[PDB]
Amino acid sequence: ATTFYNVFVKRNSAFVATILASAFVFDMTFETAIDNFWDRINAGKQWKDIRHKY
Amino acid sequence: GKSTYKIPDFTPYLKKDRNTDANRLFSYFMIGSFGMLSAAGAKATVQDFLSNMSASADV
Amino acid sequence: MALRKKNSLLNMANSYVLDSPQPSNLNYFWNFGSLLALCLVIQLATGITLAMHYTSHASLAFDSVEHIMRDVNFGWFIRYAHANTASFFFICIYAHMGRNIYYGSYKTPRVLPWSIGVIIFLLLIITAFMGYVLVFGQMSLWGATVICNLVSAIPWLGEDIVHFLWGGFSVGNPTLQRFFALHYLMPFVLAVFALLHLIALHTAGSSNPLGITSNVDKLSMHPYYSFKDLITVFAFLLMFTLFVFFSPDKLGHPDNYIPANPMVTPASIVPEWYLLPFYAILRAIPDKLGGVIAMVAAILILLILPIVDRSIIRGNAFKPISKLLFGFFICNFLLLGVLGQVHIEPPFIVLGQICTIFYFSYFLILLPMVSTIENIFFYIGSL
Amino acid sequence: ASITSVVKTSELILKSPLLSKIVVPLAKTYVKFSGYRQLGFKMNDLIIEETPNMQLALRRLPPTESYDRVYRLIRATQFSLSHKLATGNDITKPEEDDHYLIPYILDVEAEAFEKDALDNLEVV
Amino acid sequence: YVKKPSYKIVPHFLGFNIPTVSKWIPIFGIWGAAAGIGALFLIEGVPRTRQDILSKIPIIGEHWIREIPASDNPF
Amino acid sequence: VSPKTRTSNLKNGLTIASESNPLVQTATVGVWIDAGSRNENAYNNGTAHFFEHLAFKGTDKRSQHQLELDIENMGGHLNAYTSRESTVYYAKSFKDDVPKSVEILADILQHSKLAESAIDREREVITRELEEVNKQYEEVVFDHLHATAFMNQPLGRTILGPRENIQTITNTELRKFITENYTADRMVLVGAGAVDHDALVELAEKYFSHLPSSQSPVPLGTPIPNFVGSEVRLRDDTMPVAHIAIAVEGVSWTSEDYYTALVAQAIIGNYDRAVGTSRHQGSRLSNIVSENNLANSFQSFSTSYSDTGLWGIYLTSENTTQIDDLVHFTLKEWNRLSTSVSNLQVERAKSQLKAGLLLSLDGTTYVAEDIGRQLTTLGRRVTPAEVEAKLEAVTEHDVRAWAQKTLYDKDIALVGLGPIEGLYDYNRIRNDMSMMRW
Ligand code: HEM
Ligand code: HEM
Ligand SMILES: CCCCCCCCCCCCO[C@@H]1O[C@H](CO)[C@@H](O[C@H]2O[C@H](CO)[C@@H](O)[C@H](O)[C@H]2O)[C@H](O)[C@H]1O
Ligand SMILES: CCCCCCCCCCCCO[C@@H]1O[C@H](CO)[C@@H](O[C@H]2O[C@H](CO)[C@@H](O)[C@H](O)[C@H]2O)[C@H](O)[C@H]1O
Ligand SMILES: CCCCCCCCCCC1=C(C)C(=O)C(OC)=C(OC)C1=O
Repeated sequence: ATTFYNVFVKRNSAFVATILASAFVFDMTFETAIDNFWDRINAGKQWKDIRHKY
Repeated sequence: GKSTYKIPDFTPYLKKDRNTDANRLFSYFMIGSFGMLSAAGAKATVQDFLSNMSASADV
Repeated sequence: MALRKKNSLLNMANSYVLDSPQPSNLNYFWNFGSLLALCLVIQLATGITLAMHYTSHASLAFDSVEHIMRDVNFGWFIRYAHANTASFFFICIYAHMGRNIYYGSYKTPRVLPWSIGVIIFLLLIITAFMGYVLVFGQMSLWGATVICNLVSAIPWLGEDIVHFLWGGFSVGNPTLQRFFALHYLMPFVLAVFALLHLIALHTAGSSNPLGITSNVDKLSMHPYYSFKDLITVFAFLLMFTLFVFFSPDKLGHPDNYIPANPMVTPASIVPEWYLLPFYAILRAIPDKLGGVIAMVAAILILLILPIVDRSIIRGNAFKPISKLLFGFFICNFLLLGVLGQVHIEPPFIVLGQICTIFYFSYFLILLPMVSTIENIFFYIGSL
Repeated sequence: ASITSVVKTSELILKSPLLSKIVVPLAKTYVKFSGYRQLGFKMNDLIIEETPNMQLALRRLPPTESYDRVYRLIRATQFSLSHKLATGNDITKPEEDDHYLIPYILDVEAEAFEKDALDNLEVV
Repeated sequence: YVKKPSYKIVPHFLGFNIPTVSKWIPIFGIWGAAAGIGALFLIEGVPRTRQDILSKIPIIGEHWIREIPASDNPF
Repeated sequence: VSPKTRTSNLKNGLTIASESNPLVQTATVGVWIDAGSRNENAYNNGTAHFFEHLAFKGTDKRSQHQLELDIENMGGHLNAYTSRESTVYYAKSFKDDVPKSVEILADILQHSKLAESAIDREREVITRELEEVNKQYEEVVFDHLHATAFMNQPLGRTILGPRENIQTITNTELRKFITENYTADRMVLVGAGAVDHDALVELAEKYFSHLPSSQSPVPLGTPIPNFVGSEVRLRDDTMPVAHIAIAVEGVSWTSEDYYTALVAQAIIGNYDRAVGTSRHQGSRLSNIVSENNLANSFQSFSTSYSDTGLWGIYLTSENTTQIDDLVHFTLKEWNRLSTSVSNLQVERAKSQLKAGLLLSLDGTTYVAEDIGRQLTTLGRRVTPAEVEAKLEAVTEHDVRAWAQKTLYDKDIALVGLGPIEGLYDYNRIRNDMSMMRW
């Protein structure tokens, strides 16, 4: 907790760097997660689901 | 009521672990998460919005 | 207490235009600031009016400008007023900047109004560039093409940025419609920065031609400078009248009366006269990216005048050598302007390079040397 | 540039016989052509004052010197706005062009520059 | 007996000296990283960024290698 | 090189510590006790200070008047003070009047009457003291500062105690307090000036030999305080000067960071517009404050207790529209202890302190106070050679590391008194404890 604070939080330069890197990771992972979820709730309905017929 | 050295009761609000790094770190985790979603939200907003200026489908 | 002082809104106006304490000895070169405000007001009134009759779509743009000239009541006036005032705006802005450089207006404590001023000048260039494209004649199109292609020189992302700016793969309808929207906006941004540089100035007040403090002897802005500003307003309106009514096309290019044709390239693609010195500086550097950097640097180098001027005295009124160097710098800037519109031919190629070196060496070598030596001459000379 | 710098460099030149022989006549002509004396100024009246150091030096002027400087500034401002030159006794004669301010600013700057040096001292 | 205090003046410029600046060198480093991460993140959507930078990162880089099937592409 | 501090014990556990100075003709003998207000609970808070009054109110032998006369006849004076962790009773006299003074001190400590009539008389005197400290603004500020920093803890209590207790303190509870606390293993007999150690040890064996020993003798200076970031505002628009104290939790006497905290404190230092030299001081904060007229004075402090401390600054200012600037610039100078300090500031502060810790001891009372303080807090007198070594060991890395765990982004205790309208709310003050640029 001290260690974590000292490395990532104490210096604002490090805090902002950590926040931005997390935002990058979140953005990429959230994209992928929503894509999969959206495809499961709308299964068999989307073009990608019928495309194989044509 | 009269003496100003008798501090009012703050026991309903005081945390026991108020001076610990864990205590501070928690609040910075909240601030940091909020900054993280604001950064990710701003990035998405800017990217999607400015893309209007790239060649439209008809071009 | 007087209402003009008591009421906070009135008091802001009062502090700028009525009770504002001014030096008692401003000469006629202090009148370009109000002429620039006049140009800005004319451009807003005429520009908003043209926008009521102009169509930004590339199929209709050029014809909407002909409709303005031919069918709209006083459309010819509004159009020529707008077109000529764009040139007058640059004459006034060069005069205003020249005044500022000669009288040391960039020195402490006026670094901030000067630095904001440099940005106002860049905004004016962008505003005027975009407005010129809107006609969609041959110079409009080909000028947009070559100027926007300079962005391709930005390494790695340059080509991508150009396609992004154009909204396509060449200058066309998407580019014209975006330039209309930005051309409408940019003058409002410019007016905000014009206001910011004045507010920044108000902490020191105006400088004056002697370069000394005026805190000893102040005059109200009104009525003294109000009525002095009227003289130059009427002088300006006479010049405006001679162009707009008697010679409305003298400052323009005939090719801009030919509709844009992506196939046919005009004989010579030159910028509007007021951009010509910067174009000469760009041509001087053989490298594409080099040339763009030089062209931008030629404007941004104004930001270092507060540093490179080493003088203990503000302004050139009493500095004979600085006055001679200023004379050469100004004439060189006009030569660069002329060389911006000659053909890329001998011997103008080398001359353009020499003039470009002189332009930069003023800031980097000559002014620091001359200002140092004059410091020593004032001290030894008056012992 | 600081008055200190200007004064030091000038003293290097005035020391060198060769240098003074060639610089002093130039400097005197420069000053004559400069023409500030024709508005009744002294050289020191022209030094930029909107600086902390110069505001401090001006506050340290003796009252008499201070009142006379104010008058020269006002009188020069009147000649400027009228587009006239001084005549007669209003012209600054070379013997009246005294460096009344230089000693005060050199003291102000001496302290300011010593303070900067001592802010960077390293115990050995 | 000590006759004089023992000190020197360190070189300085605009109120900066080397001892002080050296303490901030690492901070400039992290701010540079923050600016780098931020910049790259802002242009992550730009196709050239993906093609030239992001897709080349080992393991992770396949996130940015995405093809539209020719059957689904009007252009 | 100062003469050696000699130290002996008696059988009961009373320490005798002496430092002779054959250049002076006076001597300060006294008793330093490792006990004070902090040893009270909430019900008898004020007892220790109450006793200090009664100590001079008559003993089993000498009455109040006889006591007065005995001291008058000695020629010197007696003095006493009670703090939170320490009680002192000393007697300044002539060289050869030392046996009288030891005897009087032994009498007032061991054999005091505490007569109900005198309890009742002082009960009014002390009640009047409650309404006259009000004038001593520095003390008002520091008492509120302890109250809030150590909210509802023993260190947070005042020395005087509440009005309610003053009305209910009995001779029984007074006797109980001094019987529990004034024990031989908690006491040090100190002599400085023209005292012989061997003479003083004999006088201790004569007068303080029948002192109670405590059941569980802990070492001298043996104590958990939980600092509360908090603020007290005592706005008074009618006062012309604002008094402000800001403190973080500091270091105890025996902390490993004790010297590091003193060096840090010396980097900020003190300032007083009334002193001629203060406009020229090397401290950055001093320069900012003097150039801008932000304050009449500031005083950095690093107060230690047995198990905690407060480290901070006390400011006074008439510039009531720039209190914000004053506080802003002060906390930005603290920030620099974490971000910017180098060998330049650290070595300068060490130089200043190496002398300062020795300079302070310039009279017999100061020497005795130093022996007494060190013996009751550390269990030994630390020699100047050891102190010089501990200071020399403090590096720039030590100061930065200390400030980063103690100051940087930490909660403060803040007290404002007087025209403090311009003192911003807690958050804006506490936000100055870090720099966003770092
Ligand atoms: C739309 C453009 C502008 C407008 C309307 C404008 C207007 C004004 C006005 C009214 C003043 C006060 C009166 C005067 O000295 O003339 C002024 C002063 C000034 N302007 Fe501008 N200005 C403009 C552009 C610029 C530019 C481009 C610069 C610098 C590159 C600049 C730098 C200054 C400076 C330094 C002053 C103070 C000069 C002094 O009094 O000593 N301005 N401006
Ligand atoms: C600083 C202010 C301005 C400058 C320097 C400026 C400059 C220009 C220029 C150089 C042109 C080319 C003129 C031609 O040759 O026909 C133009 C056209 C135009 N401007 Fe502006 N302009 C300004 C403000 C505005 C504003 C506020 C509007 C509001 C919409 C506007 C609307 C137009 C329109 C619609 C055209 C095209 C019609 C035409 O060519 O006349 N302008 N402008
Ligand atoms: C200072 C800021 C830096 C410059 C800002 C950069 C401006 C433009 C950046 C990218 C804009 C286009 O970037 C592109 O964005 C769109 C979303 O917006 C993404 O497109 C993705 O989502 C959209 C809808 O959200 C879907 O229709 C699409 O099928 C999917 O691929 C692309 O994957 C990305 O390549
Ligand atoms: C030039 C266009 C005309 C419109 C005026 C521009 C609008 C924006 C102006 C407001 C910006 C704030 O501008 C600021 O206002 C206050 C009061 O108004 C001025 O304050 C000044 O005047 C008032 C009385 O007149 C005095 O109390 C004060 O001592 C003096 O400094 C500032 O000198 C000016 O910098
Ligand atoms: C929209 C922002 C435009 C800013 C300019 C509007 C003000 C009109 C010019 C008036 C003026 C000002 C303020 C001024 O300060 C000044 O004194 C140096 C002048 O005359 C010599 C002026 O003419």
